[PDB]
Formats: sequence, C-alpha cells, structure tokens
Amino acid sequence: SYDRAITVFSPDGHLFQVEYAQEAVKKGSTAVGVRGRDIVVLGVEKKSVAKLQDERTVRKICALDDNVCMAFAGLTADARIVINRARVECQSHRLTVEDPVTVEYITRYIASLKQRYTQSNGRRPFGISALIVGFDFDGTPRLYQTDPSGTYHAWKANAIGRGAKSVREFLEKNYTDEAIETDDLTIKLVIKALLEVVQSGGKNIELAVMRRDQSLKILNPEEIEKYVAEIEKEKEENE
Amino acid sequence: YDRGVNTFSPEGRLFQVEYAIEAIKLGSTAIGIQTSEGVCLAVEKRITSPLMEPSSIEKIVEIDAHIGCAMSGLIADAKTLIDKARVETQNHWFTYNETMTVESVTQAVSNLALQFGEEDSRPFGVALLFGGVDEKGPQLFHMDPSGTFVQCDARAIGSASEGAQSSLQEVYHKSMTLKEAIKSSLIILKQVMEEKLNATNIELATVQPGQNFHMFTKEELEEVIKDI
Amino acid sequence: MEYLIGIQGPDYVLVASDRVAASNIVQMKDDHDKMFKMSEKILLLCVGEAGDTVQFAEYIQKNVQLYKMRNGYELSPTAAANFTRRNLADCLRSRTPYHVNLLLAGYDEHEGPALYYMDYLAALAKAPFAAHGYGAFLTLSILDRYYTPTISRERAVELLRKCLEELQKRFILNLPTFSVRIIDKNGIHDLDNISFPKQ
Amino acid sequence: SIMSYNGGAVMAMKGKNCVAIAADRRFGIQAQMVTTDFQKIFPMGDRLYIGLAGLATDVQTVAQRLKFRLNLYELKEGRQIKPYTLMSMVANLLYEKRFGPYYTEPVIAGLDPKTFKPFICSLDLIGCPMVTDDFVVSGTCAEQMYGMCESLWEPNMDPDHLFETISQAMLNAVDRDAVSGMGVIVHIIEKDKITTRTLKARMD
Amino acid sequence: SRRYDSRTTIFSPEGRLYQVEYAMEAIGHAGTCLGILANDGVLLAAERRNIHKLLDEVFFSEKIYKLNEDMACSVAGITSDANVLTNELRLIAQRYLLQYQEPIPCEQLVTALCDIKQAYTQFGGKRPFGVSLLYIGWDKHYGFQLYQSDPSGNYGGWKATCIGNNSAAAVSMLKQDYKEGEMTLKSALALAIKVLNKTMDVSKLSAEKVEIATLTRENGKTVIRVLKQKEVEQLIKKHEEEEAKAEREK
Amino acid sequence: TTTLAFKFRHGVIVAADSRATAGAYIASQTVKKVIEINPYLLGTMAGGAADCSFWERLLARQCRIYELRNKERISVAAASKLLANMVYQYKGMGLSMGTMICGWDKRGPGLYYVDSEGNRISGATFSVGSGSVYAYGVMDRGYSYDLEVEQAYDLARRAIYQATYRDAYSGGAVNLYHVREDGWIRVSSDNVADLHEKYSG
Amino acid sequence: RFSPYVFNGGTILAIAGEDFAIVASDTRLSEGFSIHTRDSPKCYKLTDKTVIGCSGFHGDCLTLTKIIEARLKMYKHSNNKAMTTGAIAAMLSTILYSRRFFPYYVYNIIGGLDEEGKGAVYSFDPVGSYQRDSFKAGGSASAMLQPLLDNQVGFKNMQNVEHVPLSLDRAMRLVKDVFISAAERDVYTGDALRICIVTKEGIREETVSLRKD
Amino acid sequence: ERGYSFSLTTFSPSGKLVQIEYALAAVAGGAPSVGIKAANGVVLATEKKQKSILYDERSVHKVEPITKHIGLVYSGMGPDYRVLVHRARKLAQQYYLVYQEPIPTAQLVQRVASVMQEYTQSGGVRPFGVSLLICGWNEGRPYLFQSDPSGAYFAWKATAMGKNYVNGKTFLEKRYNEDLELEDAIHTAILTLKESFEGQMTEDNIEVGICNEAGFRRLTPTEVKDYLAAIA
Amino acid sequence: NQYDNDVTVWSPQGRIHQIEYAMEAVKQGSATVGLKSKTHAVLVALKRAQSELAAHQKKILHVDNHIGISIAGLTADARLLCNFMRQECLDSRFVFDRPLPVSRLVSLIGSKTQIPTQRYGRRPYGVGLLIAGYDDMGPHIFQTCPSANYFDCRAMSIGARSQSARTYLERHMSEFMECNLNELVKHGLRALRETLPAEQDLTTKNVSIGIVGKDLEFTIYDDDDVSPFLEGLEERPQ
Repeated sequence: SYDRAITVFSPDGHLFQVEYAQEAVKKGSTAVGVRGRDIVVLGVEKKSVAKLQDERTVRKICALDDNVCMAFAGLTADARIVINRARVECQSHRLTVEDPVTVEYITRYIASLKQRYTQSNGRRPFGISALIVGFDFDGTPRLYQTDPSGTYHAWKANAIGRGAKSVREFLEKNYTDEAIETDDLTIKLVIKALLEVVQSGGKNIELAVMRRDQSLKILNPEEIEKYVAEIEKEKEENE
Repeated sequence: YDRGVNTFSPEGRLFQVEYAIEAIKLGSTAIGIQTSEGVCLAVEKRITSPLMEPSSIEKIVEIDAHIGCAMSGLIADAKTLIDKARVETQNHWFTYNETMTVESVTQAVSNLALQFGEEDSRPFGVALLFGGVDEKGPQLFHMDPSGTFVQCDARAIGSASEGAQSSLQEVYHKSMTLKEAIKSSLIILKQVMEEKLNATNIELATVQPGQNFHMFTKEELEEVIKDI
Repeated sequence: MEYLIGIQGPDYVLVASDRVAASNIVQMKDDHDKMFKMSEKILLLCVGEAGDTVQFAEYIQKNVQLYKMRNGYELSPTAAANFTRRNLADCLRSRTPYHVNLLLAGYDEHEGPALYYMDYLAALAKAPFAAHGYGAFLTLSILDRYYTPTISRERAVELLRKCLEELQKRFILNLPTFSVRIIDKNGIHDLDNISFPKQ
Repeated sequence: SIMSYNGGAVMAMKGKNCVAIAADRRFGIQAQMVTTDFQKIFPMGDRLYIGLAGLATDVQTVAQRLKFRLNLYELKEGRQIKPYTLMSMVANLLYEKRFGPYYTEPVIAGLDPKTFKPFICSLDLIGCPMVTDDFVVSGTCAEQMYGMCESLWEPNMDPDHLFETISQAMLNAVDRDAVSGMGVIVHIIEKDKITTRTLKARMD
Repeated sequence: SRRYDSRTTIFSPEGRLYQVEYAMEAIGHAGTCLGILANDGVLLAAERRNIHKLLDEVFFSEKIYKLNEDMACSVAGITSDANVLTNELRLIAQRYLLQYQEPIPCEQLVTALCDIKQAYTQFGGKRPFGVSLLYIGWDKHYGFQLYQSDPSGNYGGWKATCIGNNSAAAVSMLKQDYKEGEMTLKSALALAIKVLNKTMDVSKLSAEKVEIATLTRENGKTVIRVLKQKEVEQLIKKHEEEEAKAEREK
Repeated sequence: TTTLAFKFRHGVIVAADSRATAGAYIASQTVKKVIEINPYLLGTMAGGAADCSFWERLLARQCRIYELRNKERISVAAASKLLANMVYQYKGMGLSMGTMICGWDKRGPGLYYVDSEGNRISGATFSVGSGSVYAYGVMDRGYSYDLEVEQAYDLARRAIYQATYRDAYSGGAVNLYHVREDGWIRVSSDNVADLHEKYSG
Repeated sequence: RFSPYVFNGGTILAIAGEDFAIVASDTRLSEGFSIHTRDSPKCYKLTDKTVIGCSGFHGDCLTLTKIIEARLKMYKHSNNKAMTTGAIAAMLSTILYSRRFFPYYVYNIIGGLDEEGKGAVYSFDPVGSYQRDSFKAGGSASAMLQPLLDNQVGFKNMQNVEHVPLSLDRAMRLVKDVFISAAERDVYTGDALRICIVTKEGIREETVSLRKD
Repeated sequence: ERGYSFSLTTFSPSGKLVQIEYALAAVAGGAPSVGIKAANGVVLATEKKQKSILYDERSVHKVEPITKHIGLVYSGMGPDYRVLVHRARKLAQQYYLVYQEPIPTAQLVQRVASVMQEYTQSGGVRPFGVSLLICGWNEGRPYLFQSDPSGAYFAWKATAMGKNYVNGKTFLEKRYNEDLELEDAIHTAILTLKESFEGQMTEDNIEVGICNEAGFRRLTPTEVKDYLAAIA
Repeated sequence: NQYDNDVTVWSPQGRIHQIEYAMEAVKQGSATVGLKSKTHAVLVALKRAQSELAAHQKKILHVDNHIGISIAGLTADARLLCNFMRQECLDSRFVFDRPLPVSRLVSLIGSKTQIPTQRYGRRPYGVGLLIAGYDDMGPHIFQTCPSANYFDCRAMSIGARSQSARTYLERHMSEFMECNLNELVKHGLRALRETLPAEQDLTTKNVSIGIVGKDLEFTIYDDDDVSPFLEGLEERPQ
C-alpha cells in the first residue's frame, strides 16, 4: 500500500498540487453555460476535430440522469471516471429516497469526492472542472461549477477552460434580463460569447439546450450555421 | 530538502501546524460576540463577480437547533468538520436523550483536528467559531487548526483579525444587550471590508435562550444597516 | 399463493397478474402492483416471499438503468433475462438466498417479442406461455387447449378472459381483480384493469 | 431426491470412426412439465460435444463456467482442445466445489482432432472420470439404459447402424421413465460432417 | 525512505505531468501499425522490427492479438508491458460473456481497459504503461469500428490512424488519399501498401517486413484472417507496376 | 395489542390501545404504543416492544441528519424506505416488528406499513396487532373518504373499543392522534371503562 | 449440556413520591433448592440521587453494575457534570439492546429524583424497553406485589375513596407490610429488607428483618 | 516488517527504462553459452570454468531440467538463476495438476516471462540479471526460446548469450543451416564455444544438454570427452 | 545538518536531536510546580491567555479520584495521553476492583511514549506531565518528559522560566515533610511568584491548585475558591 502525503502546505499557506491542477484546467477547451427561466443553454467551444474522422466518441456533454446534464474542461482521462462514479450515486439515490436526484445533491457528491481526494495518501488531485446544469422538481433552472479543490458554487452564467476570463469579462457586460427573454435569443448570447473566444467559426462550436422536460438535444451544424448567420447579420446592420 | 509532515522545529513547535495558522489569514473575516442576552455572530461573503449568485455561498451554518457555527480560512475542508459535529450531536441525543452542550461539541471536533500521519494526511486549514446556548447560558468558543479551543467573549477571525480585535476590546463590556451587540459588530465589519456594506455582502445569525438558532435574511437585516 | 400469466404472440407479449396483497387471513391491499419496469420494452413480474420480491427486483432495475446511462442504448430482453439468472445463482449457495419466482417479458427490434421463465432455483426457459402460483395448475390446461402461434391480440385478451373466469370457479382463494399490460413495437401499454364485480 | 427434481437422460455411444450423443427434451418441476425444448447438449468446438444432466440450475451454470475457461484456453494457446484434455478440465472444475458440489453428471463425446478417433467418458458429481469403449449413460433412468446398451451395442458400426441403435436405446429406456421424455434429440458426429436429428417419441 | 521516492504521480508547475509524456515520447519510436476502413471489412497493417535471419516466425502473428471471437488488436511500444494488457482485456470480454451471454460491443471493451490504464497515472506511485494500441472489430450496434488507445488513458474512434515512427508523416498522407464510405477492401489494401512504402525507410518493401490482417464479416463467423506471405508480394508488385506507369506518363 | 390508522380528507387518524402483557400476566396498562418520531412523523409499536422502540428511535436520528444536509424535511416515502432497509439486514435472526409510518408530505397524506420481514406497502386503511381483525370489521363499515373531523374521531375510538372487548391481549386506554398539515396533534386519551358507560346508553 | 443461565431469585420494589423515591429489596441469594447467603442486597447507589435494583441471573447483575459505573465516569470526564436520572435510563436502554442476540437475564428498576426534585421510576425488560411510572415491582414475587399497590397507591376499584398524596410516613409502612405478605407465600423472598430512601438530602438506608424459612 | 511499495524503475526523459538497460550489461558480462536446434532436437551448451583446482565441479550444474522434456540454461549472475528455476519448476506442476498433460514449451515461456515483467514493475525491487535459453520437443517439432530481464521473449534457430555474443552470432550465421542432425549440432556448438574459451577445453570445462523425442537429458562427462575429442 | 531530520537517525556524537527538540516544546509552556508533604500532594499551575477577553487555558486535569496531572506543551498531545490515562485507570478498576497504583501507572506511560521514538516518521509526544497521586505508600510526585524517561521526585517545576522555581525549592525542602496543607500550598505559591516578571503576580484568575489528600479526594480549585489560599502572602521584596 502506497501511503504518502502528496499535497502538503507551503511556507506561506498554499497547496502546490491544488494550484498546479487549476492550470491544467486553464488549457482545456472552453465550455460556456448560461441559464434562462424555462430553458437552459450550454455548449463547448473548440471542437477542433480532424474533420475526416469519428465524432460521436469525442462528446464532452453527457447526461447523469434524465434531468441533469454535465459539461467539463481539463484533461478528459480524469474526467469520464468522475462521471461514471456520479452515474452510480445518482442511481443509488433512487434506490433510497424516491425522487429523482436534485442538482444541488449531485454537485455535493462530486465536490466531496474531490476534497477527500486531495486529503488522502498517494493521490494526485483531479485536473478537471465541470458545469452541472439541470432542472429539478418544481421547474427551477440552475447551474453550478466545481473547482479542482472541491468548492461547488452556483452561478447564472459561467465559462471555464482556456480563454475563460476573457469570456467571463464579456459575459457580465452582456448578460441582461431581456437576453433571457426568448429561447433562441439566449442561444445567440452563447454564440456571441464563443465567437469572442478561441476561433469558433461555426465548425468548432457545439451547443445543446434543455427545455426542462426533454433529454439533451444537440443541434446539428445547420442551426449553428443559421444562428451565426442571423447573429452576424444583426451585427452587420447595427455597426 | 523534504521533511516529513510530522517533524519538529529546532525552535520546537512543528512545521505544518504552524503553516496552517498562516492559511487562515486569507479567509474572510468573521466576528462573534457573547452577550448574556444571547450570542450574535456575523461574517462577510467577499463577492467576487456580479454574475455570481450571492446566496449560494455561506459561512454561518447550524450544527443543531441551539448551536451555530462560523468558518474561515479554507471552505472545502470545513464541510468535513461540520458533518462530524452534526453526527456527534445526534449520537449524544440518541443514547442520552438530551442536548450535547456547546463545550463538549467543540472537543469532539478538536480531537479530530490533529490526526494526520502515515498509517491507518495534513492538518485542516480552517478556523471555527461556535455559538450556542446550553444550560449554562450562552457560550462562545473558538478552535484552531492546532486543536486548541478556548472560550472567548468577543472573537474576530479572518484576514482582518488583529485590526478588528483592537477595535473590539474598546467597545465590549460585560453588560451588553443583544440589540446593540449586533449594531456594534456591523460597525467593525464596515471598517474592515473592501466593498460598501449592504444587505448582500454580509449575513448574521443569533441564538437566544428562548427561541432556537435563527438566521437573518434580506428583509429584517437592512433595518440595522439603515439605522447603523 | 398468487397468480400471473404469460401469453406471448407473434408481435406482442400479453402479461397479467392479480392485485392482492395478502396477510394472515385478511387481505391488506386490493390494488397492489406486481409489475416492474426496467426499460421502455422490458417488464418484470416477481412472485415470492415478503421481503425478497421488492428488494431483489429493484436491485435488477438499478442495474438495467445504469447500463443505459453508461452506453446510451438499452439491453436486449435476452441479455436482461440472462443477467438476472446470474444474480440468483450466485446468491443461491450463500447465507441469504432469495426465494422468488419470476417471469420476464420483453420486445426487441431484432428478434421481436420474447418471454422467459424462472423459479427460485434460477432456471431459464424460453416459453410461449407460462404461469406461476397455485392457479397455474388450474389455468395451464385451458391455455394450451386454445393456443395458436398465430393468434391476434384481440382474441388473446378474450383467451385471457376465459382463462381467468375459470379461476373464479374452482379455486379457493378470492382474487377479484387483474391488471393487464401489453408490450409491442411502441413499448408498454396499459390495458383495462379487468375484474369481476363481487357486489 | 435432488437429481430427480428435474429429471434428465444423456447417452453417448462409440462407433467405428464416429460417435453419437443423445438426450431428452423435457424441462419440469417434479410432476409438471414447463417446456419441451430445454438444451442439454452443448458444443465445445468442432467435432466435440458435452452433455449435462441433473439439476437444471447446474446444467446452465457449469456449461457457462466451462465455456468461460475454454475460450481463454483456446486463445492463450493457438489450437483447439483435445477430447482427453477437456476431461481433466471439467474434473478440476467440479472438484473445487468438493463440499458445495454441483448436482450434475457430465458426459463428453467427440473425435480426436488430428487422428480422427472417437472418445467417450463420464464423470460423477465430484469428478471421477471413467473412460470406456462402448457407451456411457447419465441421468435418472440409468438402469433402463444399461439394459438397452448391453444388448444392442456392436463393436464396429457404420454411422447408419449407430444411429439406429442409439435411437432404439433411448426411445425404450426413456419411455419406461416417468420424469424423462417429451422428445429426444440425437447428434451423430464424424470427420466430414455432423448430423442432428429429432425423433418421433411419445409426448405422453 | 521518502528520500528514494521518485514521485511519478504529481503534477509539474507548468500544469502538465512529465511521466506519461516521456512514455508518449517512447511510443513515438519502436514500431509502426496502421488501420483503415470504409466498407465491409477492416485491416491492420503492422511493420515488423526484428528482421534477423535466425528466427522461427511462429505464434501465428507478431503484433496482432486476437482478443474476442470477433475483434483483435495491434500493439506498439514496450512489448513486455503489452503482454500483460492483452491477457487483461482478453478476460474482460469473457466475464462480460459470462454475465450477459452475449458478445461484447467493441467500444465498451476499450473503455474498460482505459480505466485500468488511467488509474496508474493517478495514484499508487507506479510506473505507467508505455503502450498504445489499436482496436478493430465488429458488433451489431454499429458494425465495423476502429479505435486507438493512449498511455494517458483516453481513446477515440477513427477511420485511419498510424502510431508509427513517422506516424505524423503517414496521417498527413492518409488525409490526402481517402474516400468516406467508398474505399472497399481492395482499394484499402492498395492504399495500405502505399502508405508504409513511404514511412518505412527500408526501401523496396520486403514481404517479410510487414504483417497484414483483415476482419471480414461472414454471416456467423466474422472471419479474422492473417493473410499469408504468398499474397503479400503480389500486392507489393501491384503497387510497383502502377507507379512506373504513373510516373512515366507524367 | 391493537393499532389502526386510516387517512381521509382532513389528514390521518392514528389510534392504539395501551396494554402490554407477559404470557398471561399483564405487565402494564399505560404503554404508549404510538411513539413520536418527529413533529411531523408518527410511528406505531406492534410485536416486539423493544424492537419497535429501538429502530424507530434510530430512524429519528437518521431523519434529522437528512434535514441538516438538505435543508428540507424528508418525505414519508423516503422515511419508510430507510426503515425497510435497516431491518432487512437482520432477516431471519428473529426481529418482531409490524409498525406503521404516518405523516403529511408534499404529495399529501402518507400512510405506509413496514414489516420485519420486508413488506413495505401503501394504502388507505391499516390495522396491525393481535386484535387487528376485530378492528377491520367495524372500520370497514363506517369508513368514508369524506368523513368529518368529529365523525372520524368517533369511528377510530369505537373501533379500538370493539377490539379490546373481544381480544384478551388488548386493553387499557385509547390513545388518539391526528396528523394535520403543519404536524400531528394529540387528540385525547380515554379509558375503556369510561367508554363502556358512554357507548352502552 | 452447559446451560449458560440460571435463576437466582430476588424481589425489588420502587415507589415514586412527590419529593422522594424509595427503592427496596430483599437480601437472599439462592438457586435450586438451597441457600447461598442470607445477606445480598440489591440497593446499588449510582449517584446521590439515583438507586438501581437488579434481579435475575446474578452473574449478569454483577457485570451490568460494573459496566454502568464505568460509564458514569466516562460521562463526567467528558461533560464536567453528573448524569441525571432520565439520562441513565436512556443510556441503559442501549446497553441492554447491544446484546440483543444474547440478552442479559436481568430485571431493572431505576428510582431517583429528576431535575425538579420529584420522584421518578423507570422499569425495564431484559431487552431494553422502558417507560416512566409511579411504582413498579420486579423479580419472583412481582405478581404478588403489583395488585396490592394498585389498590393503595393507584386508588383503583374503590368507590367514595379520597385522593390524598403519599406521605413518606405512609409509604414506609406500606413497603414494610407488603414484603411480609410476600415472604409467606413466595419461597425466594428473603430475610432482611434493605430499604433505601432518596430525598433532597441524600440516600438513607434501613434494614428490617423477615422470616427465615 | 513491510515493503516499499513504489517502483524504483522509471522512464528517462529520453524514454528508456534505465535499470533494464543496466541489467542487460550484467547479462553481457556472464559466461558464454550457445544453443542450436537442428531438425530432431535442441542442443544447449554452456561454459563452466572453476576459479581454482579446489572447487568440486560435480556439485552444481548450469544445465537444469524443468520436466521430462524441458531443459534450461542461462547467462547472467548465479543466485538470480536459482530463484526462477524453482519458480519454473512449480509452474509446470500447476499446469499438470489441471490438465494432466506435460506443459508445452511455448506455454512455459508465457509464464516465466510474465514473472520477470511483473518483477520489473512492482515496488522496491531491482530486476533480474539473467537471460534464459529454453528447449524442448513438444508434438514432434523442437523449440528454442530466449527470454531477457525485461520480460520479452523470442524464437531462435540458433543464438549465443554472454561474452562475445556478437561474435558468436556471426559465427553461427556462417555455419548453421536448416538440415543438421543432433550430433552434427553438437559438433558445431562446441566449435562456437571454442571461440572464446581458455586454452584447454576438457570434459569438465563445458556442460551440454540435449533434447530428443525421448525427452530432455544432460550429458555425462564421459561422452562429453568423446565429443570434445575429434573437435576443431 | 543532515543528522537532524528524523527520529531514527543517530548523531555522530550519539544524541538524537528530534528528542532534544521536543524538550524545547515543554520549555515554551507556562510554569507549574508540584510538591508533597508526608500526607499530601499539591501541584500549582499558572495559566495564560491570548487577549484580555479570552479565557485562560486550564492545565490541571482530573484523571481519577486519587490521581491528577498537570500539562506543559502542546495541548492536543496532552489530551491524547490523558484519554489513555483515564482508560488505564478504570479498566484496572473494572478487573481488580481497586485503585491502580501511581508508580505502576507511569510505567505504562513510559512504554507508551517510547514506541514512536524508535519507528520511522513518528514524532515524540511533546508534553510535560507532572503527576501527583496516592499509592498505599503515601504521596508521590512524578514528572515525565518527551524522551520517555520518567523521574521520581519530591518537588519539581517545569515550563517556561522554571530554573528560578527550582532554586526556591532546594533551599526550603527541609520544611516540606512537616507542615499541614495551609502553608504547604503557600510554600508552592511562593515558587510561582519567583518565576514571574517584577510587576504582576497572582491576580486570582491565572492560578489553579490541586490537592489529593489522606482523607481527601483529588480536588481542583479555580479562581474563586483560590482566594482563601491566595490571601496571607507577603509582598514581593524589592
């Protein structure tokens, strides 16, 4: 049994392996997620595919349940084993307490799976960050994020990955009340932000919405061409 | 170059216990005051972004119906100690059919606070305040990363600790009332925080002998702000 | 002790059970449900003693739901029924064996409808029709009397009607009501909760 | 008893350059049939079969643990298994449950793959292998099957007369048994082809 | 005791981690394997490394390992680490078959192994595996499939991929000559001999220097056929006949 | 021992007797067989008096931990499911337990029945105990979903009175609770010897 | 074969008053048809406000007494106060259940003062169920003593009988009379009567002789 | 006590496992040994010089049998050899207690080499310092295999391990063909060990074991003097 | 210095420094003084605080009815041995039904604390226990140390600035074996006024006194009942 402290304190009060793992989050592809009042919208940017190869095995927007979607950044090897451990707990919750899993419950499971994991012996911390987006009972759309140290933290709009603080500065100057008026109006709010990020010229974007009663529904690159047409044409008439 | 995690200084203290005392100078400041009418207990939130939801974070959390808490330093490993304190009060209620006192909650957590090693991995980087009303009246305790707890009368914990502790020794006396101890603490928080004080940057919670643990919300809180 | 039935057709599976939750001499509940969904085209019908029918059958349900979330597509009815047989047979030679009798019903897009049969010793049997309970001694002889492999679902219900009227003629237990399902290319469908008015 | 809980009958018989195996079709619980298509003979590679009789759980359980160990053998090695080697493999599998034993009695029949020579053997429920040169039987109606084979077996038999002997051995012995019947399937293997026939038996 | 530990699990201050990047540096050299599919069938073309004149040439293949009854894999890297991974996912497919009585889908066999491979990069204080490997196979849900694993533990589906010593030279030429869904299993064989003509510095394409295995679907067979050394060289010269005509006529 | 519970338009009514015997000897007449799990849940005592007392006190510990973590109260369906799973781990070892779980929930009234064997069922009316079959006969006659409050008090009170009259192991006093929206309220506690003079004339 | 249990007799009795509590027991240890000793009381003083009585298998009564006395000291070193009467009764209910599948053959009655200076009597089964009562008897002759206190203390089955509370003087002569009747008919009833009285001052003791058959 | 539970064999930044590279240098500094299969059996030959006249040469043996039909020599260091001999003795027995059949020579090398790979990755151990040569006649055709401290293995027609192995392999390339008898392979295996020996090659300076279809055996020093006669 | 990292490593002079550095931890805690008469054992402590509003850190603990201890060092290690101390007293009272002797208790402590001073990656216990109790042989004053070497003594003093307290006890220990409890205590109180700066001494909120006695159970006196003992002392001569 390999018993060894990996993450220890610093001479000034920091944790080296935690603040190193947040940098590895900062070089993954950018994921942007907002929320409305009836429909939520989230979509990763920088698909960056080889464009002659397979694409249904490269997906980074998965489903934990019928009501919980999940996007992430960071390195994908550590990411999908967090998902498979979250898909078991949200199923064992159903064998207990009868309701479907609330979105606040499943984020505490991921954060508590990650905090004790910087505390244990012989383990490097996780190098991912996530966005957990869902609509619970009584129809309340909300989202969260997850730091690699394990601090779950709600939001109204968020953006992680490489080129996040540039987008996160752009989101606060752009998120108004009337931008969450229509469902397709909220989609162009994401599409304007990702186009203000790493390239995202319609071929590297992949959005996915959820209208609080369905599963996750990915639009093919026909509305992503149609939305980027009408968003740039709305910019070409104002300017 | 590399010591263990379990090494004494030549001056004799330790290394990583003393390092964890430095880590709680980065958290948000927190003030609790013991008054014979009851315990008031406040904190700031340190809101970073306008897009952030403000009520999702919290520092005051309750342990039982008659015991509240307040945390500083790191937050993610504070949630482990809170959950051990909640289970400990329920095992005491289960077997003895009574309420565990405020002091004996604290030493049940403080025995856990120094148990890292290389068998069976680092100290906890938090600092806690415990406000409660047991049968000896209202109490106020303060533990450490080192596992040392002591009863205080008015303790200020956070990044602005020694700046507030100087301004808190001059306003406290043994015959305060709870209505003015609340007002006295918000004057201290108004001086030390960065942003202007409103109904969203802070939150309070009081415990009285009569009623149980009560936490203020954004309707009954701003009357004290406008009548500061 | 209590009854269920397994008529299987060319492109459908017709299942039905009773609704009675019994006790010492009284009946506690008159609208019980022995029917457990796992997927959009797979049911489960469990009969046995008190604690083992509920907890084993929902233990299977959390594993079939987990297979769909990890992969995106569902199990076949054959693999689902052959996964349950492993779980009894491993837990049989143990300190706590489950004592349940069950039959599983499913439809697939490749091989069509399917019906399987099990007991408390975990033996599988691909059968065109089956039944459990003491009423199976009364009612299997009507069913192979009139069964056709090419039977329509309209006359399969009235075959089930005839098979249940005789159960209230020469059988000492009460059994007033019966809940009916049907599985086809479109999934689970509820039929009429057929019964006999005891007023 | 425990072996009479479901019934069953398996017979193997050795021919000239061929070997036949037969079994019943009934699945039932002590008085009551359930279905008449229960599989009791399982393929283990080409020209090599195994028959199982006894408790209907361990018929389906051992035939899956044995297939589990067989595919790992034929992938770690580059060849198919000899008929003699499988007999040592099954006898290991049953003897591990020395005190938790499986209630089944296997019968193995097949041709040797290089030199096409027949092979038959049978095992008890804890794995005592017994190779013979004429016939082996297993199941509930064992004593009826010895009166058939002791009076009908000939030493050198073409596959035509081998089929007629093992058919008349099964149709008369199983007819005298109560908990065995409802059809008989007969496999007869040889070095060039393989033949499966189902007999017209009493459904009584 | 903590002075002798090498800390093969921690991060680097620049964010990445060194230990698997050294292993993915060793996966660059020492071997060449490639796969292609567009229609019925999928092939693995591997280049043999030890071509010394005193060997027996047995065990039916050298870098091709039959995993299931209807899928196989080609491997690259440390060969001693390769043998432990092969007989590890070989019984993952059998314990699936023991549990469900159905052959395993080709994708979730890859995800099962790549969780074992990921765990050594994450805890235990252990050397990772310096092995990357391909996967061909068939299943009833998607048909012919093609996968690639990495020592980091992340996989992916593909249509054409090489992990050779000049793999980046090969991939740049694979996406210059292809067609989505129309390269049948003779043009794919013709394109395979063209690619490893380039990436192999040893010229003239000796028929004993390569290995080619195909996976074609026969009704209940899924025939995995390692094609013999009598039909390689006629496929070698078939490339050599057309290239003299295509050069001289241009 | 005789307990009953039925739900109607205005909440859930719970009633029980108070005699606890030992063979043919009566130990006590004042045993409170409807124990109070929470301000919003109720549980009965049927079979082993110590086994129902322990595992429902242990359930009250578990429901309190759920409320602190999730910041709302547990549902009635979730509470019985926890009790059904704890008891199942000791199946065959000889636990005697036949309790019922009552309480208001977000889906309305809740009334589930939990055995020591592993039975967990819903329903509208229940009656558990040695004299339970005497309670079913009178309760099935006067039951309606649309009963008034003072009428439903008289139904459950007289139904216990008929069970103590026939059964030898049932008797004492008649405790009576009422589960409402906000929480349960204790209604009354009448002696059977006082009800005998009441119900005669 | 080796039977792990035996019955050693004994009889205990408690009565809760308005500002007092009386716990009485005999002093005979005996099994079979023989007598071990004529001096073995059951008045055990836990605190100065709590007295327990233990009847049944004497090898368990010695063990259970020493388990409880260890756990009061573990309470005080962790809470800086003494256990109340209601806190001991809740603790011992979990001690008795902790050997559910090999139980103590012990009957227990705890009598003492509550926080308000009133009487409190808790009575146990061998598994650990309890309730608070006004008076309980336990042991061999419990079926003889319980109906008599129902008439006198409980004022049951009497018409036109006044309801005066129990004075200490009336309750002492009531206890002294009811063990004389149980000594005549029961064979396990002892020779001396150890009466312990818990008031606001402290624990008094008193010994009254009986017949010695 | 307990162990270390950490690998002391890591990847270099150049991507080379350094301890396995250093373990091969200990193999190259061992005694020379050659092995040739020829069409009916395999000849293993080694080179055994005692340091002085005081040693009893008939006490220990380089050439070791594993079963009735499998022999094994080495070229490396001494005490590491006797460990994985005793391990390989046992692995042939668990195969036989299951299948009631002598183990094939290919399947033995599957399991000996899997020990050495497992031993070069686990915690707190240094790898072995020997290479092996394994012979045997299973199902008519003979076999000749060679493992290494890394855990790989090969299938040779003829090879040489130890000192001057790069000169031995060039010598075998100009001498070996496909068609030789067993006793012709003996004469060319002593001729290649004479390329690096001392002045006198007596009946006790070498040690030769052979396989036939009759099984593995080891030559007594009587007929070893007969083969050493009429040599060179 | 490379010889100064782990408890296992010996120095070339033969002095393990990690044990010697734990002796520095007991020199950081505040002073306490224990002494005994023929029939009594008195230990007197000196509390400290951090601010004037926080309470004072207590030091004297109750182990059993005839055993009390006084701590000096880091308090979390003190509670780790105190819980061991309580446990070893009441199980001997559970088995033998007798009070465990004091000299036999401390030999369990010396075996308990010697084990981490020889393993790998195990610190010593930094704590300074003064032990006062009763055998059948009268009073006993014991001290321990982080080097697991316990000492039998008749008067000692440990903590910060304790050498001045030892000089007072050596020139007055001829009188200790005669006097009753009244001036036995204010002999020990004259030791604590020696170990202080020259302006503040004994203001009834930083001092605690514990006595175990020949007919007296071990009793801790705190900050109100100290005032009968604390009066009757002369002013500090200067």
